[PDB]
Amino acid sequence: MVLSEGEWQLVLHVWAKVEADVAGHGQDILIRLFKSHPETLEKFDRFKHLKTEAEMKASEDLKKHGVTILTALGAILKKKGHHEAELKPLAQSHATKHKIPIKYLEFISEAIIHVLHSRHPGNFGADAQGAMNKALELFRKDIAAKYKELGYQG
Ligand code: HEM
Repeated sequence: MVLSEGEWQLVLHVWAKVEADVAGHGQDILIRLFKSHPETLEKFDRFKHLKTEAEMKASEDLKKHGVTILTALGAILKKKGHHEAELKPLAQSHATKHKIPIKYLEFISEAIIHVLHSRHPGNFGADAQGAMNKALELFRKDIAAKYKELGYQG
């Protein structure tokens, strides 16, 4: 797939708002993912034990990881499709060490779109949400193609 420059602009225009508070967005997004799809929390051996949303909000580790994830995602979006080098080490650790199924990457994509919609309504209208969805589908499609080359699948 290929986004047009106008679609990338819509993605980078709402992303520049997220980057005013990376840690807060990371927290929101992971908590939304863990509430919606609690099975995903099991992949994290460091947080796995958190029982409630208050415990999650209070976990410094969870917040740090959210920052990790969003910074890596932001660097991929900024490439505007030319992200091959960034995806390699990412597809290798998620397919071989962590073992994150594409299904989960869809679940977090949904969590990202939910939070942007809540926090940025004026910059996340329908066309911008479509473009963000297209940029995350692109990301999942390229990662899934690397997963296959690396031997991971199902
Ligand atoms: C937008 C999607 C994602 C991005 C860009 C991303 C990025 C990262 C980054 C950069 C790291 C640290 C470097 C490395 O281990 O590769 C990481 C580690 C990790 N990621 Fe992902 N990730 C994403 C989605 C997920 C999802 C959906 C899950 C789980 C349901 C997950 C589980 C983890 C785990 C278990 C680790 C290691 C945590 C720890 O340090 O122990 N990732 N991810």
